[PDB]
Amino acid sequence: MWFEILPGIAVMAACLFIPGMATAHIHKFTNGGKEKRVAHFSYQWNLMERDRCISGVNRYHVTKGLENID
Amino acid sequence: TYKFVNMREPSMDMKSVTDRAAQTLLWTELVRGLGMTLSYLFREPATINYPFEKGPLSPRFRGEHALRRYPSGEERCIACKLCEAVCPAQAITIEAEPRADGSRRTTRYDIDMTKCIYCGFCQEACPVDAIVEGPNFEFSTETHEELLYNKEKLLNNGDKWEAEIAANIQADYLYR
Amino acid sequence: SRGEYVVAKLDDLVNWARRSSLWPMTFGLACCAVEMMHMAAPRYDMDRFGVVFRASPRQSDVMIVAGTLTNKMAPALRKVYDQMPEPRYVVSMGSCANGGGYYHYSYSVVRGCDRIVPVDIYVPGCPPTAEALLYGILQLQRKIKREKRLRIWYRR
Amino acid sequence: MFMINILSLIIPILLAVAFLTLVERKVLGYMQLRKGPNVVGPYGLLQPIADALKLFTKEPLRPATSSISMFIIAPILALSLALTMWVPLPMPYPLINMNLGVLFMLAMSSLAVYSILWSGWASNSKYALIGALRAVAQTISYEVTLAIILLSVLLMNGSYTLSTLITTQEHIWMIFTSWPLAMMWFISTLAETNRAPFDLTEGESELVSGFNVEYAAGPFAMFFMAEYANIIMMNAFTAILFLGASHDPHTPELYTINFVLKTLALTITFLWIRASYPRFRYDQLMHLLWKSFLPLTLALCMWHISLPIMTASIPPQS
Amino acid sequence: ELSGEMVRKCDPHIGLLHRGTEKLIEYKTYLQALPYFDRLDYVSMMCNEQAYSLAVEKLLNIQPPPRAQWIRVLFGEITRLLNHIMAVTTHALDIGAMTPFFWMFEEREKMFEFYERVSGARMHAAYIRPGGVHQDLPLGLLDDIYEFSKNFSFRIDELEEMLTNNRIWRNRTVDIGVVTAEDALNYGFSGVMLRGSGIQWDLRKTQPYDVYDQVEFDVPIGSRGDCYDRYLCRVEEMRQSLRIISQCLNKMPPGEIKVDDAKVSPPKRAEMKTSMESLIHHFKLYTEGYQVPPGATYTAIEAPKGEFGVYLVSDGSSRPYRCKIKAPGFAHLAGLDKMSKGHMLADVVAIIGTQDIVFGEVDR
Amino acid sequence: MELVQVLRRGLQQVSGHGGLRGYLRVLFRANDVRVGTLVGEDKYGNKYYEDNKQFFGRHRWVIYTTEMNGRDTFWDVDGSMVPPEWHRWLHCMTDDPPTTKPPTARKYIWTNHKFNVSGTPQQYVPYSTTRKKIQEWVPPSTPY
Amino acid sequence: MNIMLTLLTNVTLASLLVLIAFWLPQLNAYSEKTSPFSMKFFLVAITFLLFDLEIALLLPLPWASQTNNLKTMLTMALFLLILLAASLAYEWTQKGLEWA
Ligand code: SF4
Ligand code: SF4
Repeated sequence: MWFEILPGIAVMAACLFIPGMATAHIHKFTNGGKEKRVAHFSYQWNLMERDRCISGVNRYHVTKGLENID
Repeated sequence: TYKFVNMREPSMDMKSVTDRAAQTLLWTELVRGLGMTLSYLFREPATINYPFEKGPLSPRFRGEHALRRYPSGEERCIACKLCEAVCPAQAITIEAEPRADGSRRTTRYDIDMTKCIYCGFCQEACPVDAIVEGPNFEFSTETHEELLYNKEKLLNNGDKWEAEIAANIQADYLYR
Repeated sequence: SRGEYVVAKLDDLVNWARRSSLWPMTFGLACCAVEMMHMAAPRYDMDRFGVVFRASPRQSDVMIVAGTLTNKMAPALRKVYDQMPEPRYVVSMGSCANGGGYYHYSYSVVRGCDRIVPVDIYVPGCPPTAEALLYGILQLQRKIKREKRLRIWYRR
Repeated sequence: MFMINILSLIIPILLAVAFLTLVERKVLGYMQLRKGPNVVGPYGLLQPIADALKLFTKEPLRPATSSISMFIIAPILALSLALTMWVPLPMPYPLINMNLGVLFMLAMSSLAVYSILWSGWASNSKYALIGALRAVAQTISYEVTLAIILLSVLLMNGSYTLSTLITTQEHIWMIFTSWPLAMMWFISTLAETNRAPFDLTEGESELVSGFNVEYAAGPFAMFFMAEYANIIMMNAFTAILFLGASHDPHTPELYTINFVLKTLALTITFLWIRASYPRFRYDQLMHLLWKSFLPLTLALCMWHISLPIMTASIPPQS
Repeated sequence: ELSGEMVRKCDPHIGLLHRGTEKLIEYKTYLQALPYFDRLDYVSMMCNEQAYSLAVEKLLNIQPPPRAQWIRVLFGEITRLLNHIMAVTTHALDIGAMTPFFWMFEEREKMFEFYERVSGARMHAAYIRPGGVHQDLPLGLLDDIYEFSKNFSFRIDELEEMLTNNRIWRNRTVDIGVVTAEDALNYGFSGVMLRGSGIQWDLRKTQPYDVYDQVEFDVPIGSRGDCYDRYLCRVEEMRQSLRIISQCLNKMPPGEIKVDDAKVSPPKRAEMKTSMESLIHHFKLYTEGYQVPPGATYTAIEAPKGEFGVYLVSDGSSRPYRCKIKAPGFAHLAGLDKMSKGHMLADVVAIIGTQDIVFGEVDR
Repeated sequence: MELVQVLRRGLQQVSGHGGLRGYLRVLFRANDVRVGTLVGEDKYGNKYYEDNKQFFGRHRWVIYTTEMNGRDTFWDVDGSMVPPEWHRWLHCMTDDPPTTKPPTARKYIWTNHKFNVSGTPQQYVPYSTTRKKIQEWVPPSTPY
Repeated sequence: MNIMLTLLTNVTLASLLVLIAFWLPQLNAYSEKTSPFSMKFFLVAITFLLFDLEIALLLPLPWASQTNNLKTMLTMALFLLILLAASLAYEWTQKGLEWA
């Protein structure tokens, strides 16, 4: 009956779910377990560039904390 | 004696005007139609699982013609040609000669299923219940020539379907 | 041979694709169109089998000649058949379309649609019951299943 | 890995389109007391494969004989733009994060009409050319309201950035704020996607097949895929714009599930509408937009400009 | 001829389904000629059979038995329900509704089952014949008809819910195909086409043919003469047909189903097999047929698509000399051009739908 | 709740068809996984089931045999495979199954039902059943 | 480079499908198959253009709401919207909106 429609909807649901989960996890993998930083304004990009210089491995997601000080 | 469809005047009171304005702006009637379709979605479908499930038929069904025999095995048809006369599409061609036993039998009985209209005549005319449209309906063919039946084909159909045909005639012979 | 095996499996695949998705064209001249619609009706719904009515001859795969084919209508029927892409199959429904039926001796009736276009499956009846039409369509599907196009190509 | 992300966006969307076809068929059947395709595979799951293979193996007719370059570009443009419009959508993190992704999607939708425009013309037929013209008018007519309604609702977002829509609707759906705009926007999506009751373009009952009457086998399949991909994408845009979803930053899966379910609901609504209502007459279609909708959209745009000022609810720009 | 989407000139070309029916009738006996009338209007077969039966009976000066007449009126109303279902649902399909098609075609399948039970043919049966009806109703059929009719009202109500008050549906039909009452009368329109314009004429009341004088029903009358009013009339006529069906179910008489005259109606099988007179008459009836007294008549009935008439002239032989069929769709398709003026293509589709035209009737 | 009951009924359907393998078998062959009372089985192997609870038109159904008349019918099944005795029960022409009410036994009746043979070497070929009408003169064999 | 990559990939994929659908199935062996009125209603299209211009003029409004002279901004925004409404009303009343 009407439940027979459900399997196609479920396959479509999985297919639609795949890209969002893929994007989230790819961002996590590329940005070191943190969300990809969002730079909608030049100040945020300047912060990202400063982090890249500070990291020393030329990767912004690498974060240097109080340990680098003194 | 007569009824007026339409011919109704809407009320002009503020409540009725507000209701109709709501219907126009808020799409109420469209929502009602949508709800009807939704209910039909949740209703059980009427499809039968052909070929595993077959549509109902009555004993008087008119399908593939089938020449029948007597219980002794002698072919019932007695070359009366009454069927050829009533045939409204002249799909029946009958030729007869006295057979060796001396009985009046048909040397040729051809029913062109490509010209026949499945009227049910002949079945109601044959004085000896010879040609009787059988219950079979799924006898489609891949070539035109297969549908030009011969007396041998009709007798084979009768032999094949006699078990059902006799029962159907028994069911309906009192109504006739 | 391995090549024969690959060819046979590919032909099975293409035949299955063609028979599963049979798109008849919305072509009904006379009474048998009513029984055709009843086949499309919920009881014997053709869409379960992959049979979907598509108006465009260019987007259609099977032509069901449901009705009496008159001399005036015959050239149009031939034209619509020709504009239909291949593989194309023709199913003749009704005594009128098969051989002229009730109007076989009419001056204005083509005595069978086989004279105008080739016919693959003939569905007897006047009108053929919708179940008979569905049976004819399934017989056409089996006929497609038996096709050996790629096998014959490999054998040459 | 960015190419991997592109493929992950593209291929599943195409598979979703393929199975959306089956879903449509079964839903329409059940609302018509019928059963959808079920012979081909368990519960009909293999029907789209059969349909695609049958289409591809079918004869490639082409009596266009005019600007074959255009006759080939039109399917390419349609499919490419349908795939591209999915890119900026945040689900919840967008593939490409644009400050103006909304205007990007509007521009891509406007461009996608050229696919119908060229296909019908390069076909060089009667129904094809006139049907293509009717298409231009339809999409063009509703593009106006689409933009106005979109601007009116984003006045609360504070930007054209799609991602911030999640933040704006964190506490409540924007449908509660702008349901009249939501209704008009939904009808607008229906018109833009050329779906019933506005399926005038193809318009099988009136025009044999419309702009795709001279397109067969694969190019017709690409037009079908573009159409259905546009349907899913527009419903996803509706879901993001109005039916916002909770997003936990640490677990994006919850938002992704909620968003996918809402988009599925809206697509099922599209099929439901296709089943219920008959088709609007070409003339009535335009009458409903320029004379009936366009006004109310202007009034609501004035209101949605005025409300943040008089309620001191101007959203933050960033 | 279309300027833009406006129809400047609408010219109907017919004969694509002309099968020379009237010519072929001359070469057949009356009983052989009966099956053609089933084919003439495929949606309303039994009504055409009844019209031909009335013509041959009137020329024959023979009267059908009362039970045959009540069976005829019952199946005439069943046929009217079928025809209206097809007309309203296919009109809706052509303008894009599409769902009521399947909804009501399930009921059509059930009514076809009733046809099959009486005659053995789902459609194009030979049930109604000169002199009455071929076979009596199989036991248990009437109660099944009761079961069907008691629920058909909900189905037609659901159809109204889908279409009657829908804004789109009204916009497609509220004022298209307007016909003046005098223009409708002059152009030869009949049935709803007349009643939609507001003229009050139903042959079932004005000139009752079989037992319609003994049944109570209301003729639906429209007020603006448009497609929407015709839609309303068709739906109401269906409701009144359901009422007539209830009445006929309640008061079906007992007795014979064909005239007790073996020179016109064939004798019963047992009688033809046991009595010499019955066999002689059976032989002559199924070979030569019954001679009709010479004369001519035009007998008209309120067929579901309008007035259906047969101008039957007899030369005293067993085969009619001339048989002219008046198809209600002929005049409607003729006036299609007048109706279409000032309208667009889609409106032309709607007008074609409103004139319930079956081209078997038009072409003959 | 009734939903749990429906799920358990689905599990009962899985069990009743002989397990998961039989469930998949009937699902792929017939597209229907209902379990019904087995009324009987013809000689050819077709099994006939009845479920009066289902609405009219689905209360009776047949599972076609995998092999009939030397043809593999696991996937290719046809309506003609139904023998005439069970045909009337299947198509609702009678309410009594052939097992309950056997058909009358006659010598001429076929003992093995043949399905539609079109497209096969067994296909019927039309031919005239009458002998030559005009007989020609036979010339004499002597030179003169 | 990300947006350029996306554009390239999508275009190439669609064009690849068009190739596999215009040439790949064209190999399959077959045989021979043989084989405007001046729209004055285009005025609607022209009016769309002049309305699309106002559409463009209205897009900056979300950032326009961030100014300190909100009074002037609101007055000018409503001025543009009222002029658009006046244009629509004029075309409506002068039967200029003669669609189809
Ligand atoms: S059913 Fe066919 S064969 Fe029999 S009398 Fe009628 S037309 Fe002739
Ligand atoms: S075969 Fe019978 S039902 Fe079919 S078109 Fe001819 S007369 Fe009509």
